[PDB]
Amino acid sequence: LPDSVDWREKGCVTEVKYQGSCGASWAFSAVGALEAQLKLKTGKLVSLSAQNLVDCSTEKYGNKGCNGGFMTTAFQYIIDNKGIDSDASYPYKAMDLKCQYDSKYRAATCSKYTELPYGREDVLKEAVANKGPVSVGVDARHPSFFLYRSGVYYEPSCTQNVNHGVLVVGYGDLNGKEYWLVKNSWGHNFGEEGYIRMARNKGNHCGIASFPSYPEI
Repeated sequence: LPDSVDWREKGCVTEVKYQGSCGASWAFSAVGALEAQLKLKTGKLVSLSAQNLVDCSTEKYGNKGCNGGFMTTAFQYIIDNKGIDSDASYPYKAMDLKCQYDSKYRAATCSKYTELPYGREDVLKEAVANKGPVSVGVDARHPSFFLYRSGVYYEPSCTQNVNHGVLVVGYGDLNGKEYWLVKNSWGHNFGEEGYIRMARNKGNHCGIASFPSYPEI
């Protein structure tokens, strides 16, 4: 509906996190989505525990901690577990730890998650506008990605084999170039203060709408 959305303008996006050498982007992506939803429901913006998912959403959800995982099953874990701690209560260590969940510090819950149709950029656009930030994967395995500083990112060698979880917090257009506003988990010195604008409506560029999902409370 709207031509541009930026969920940061609604106070629904916490600060950019730094995953370090641990391959937990799936966890950062999951919590980012849930953070927006928690804001929408309580009015509170609070960073959720990515480590909680790293240590606790393991084998049963096909997730392998610092060796990767799934935002959808991360959500299921939250549902099954009936909660997730705040990042403050269960801090990010960038490494596998025994599950240390503790209900005393639960900061959010999830009732259901919803996955969008493969490659459908119009459907993702609608979800982003109407539901909130959406968890997606991208193919980030190109020097071009690590090195992005500014502008609308387009990589000719990008494929639809996603390998990095990120968070679509909006969309818009930069002088005729439609993009998806992506929150990364590579710290504030990546791209535009930790964000990247990736080509939108360019044939599911880097698999951005290949595997999208968002939770609900």
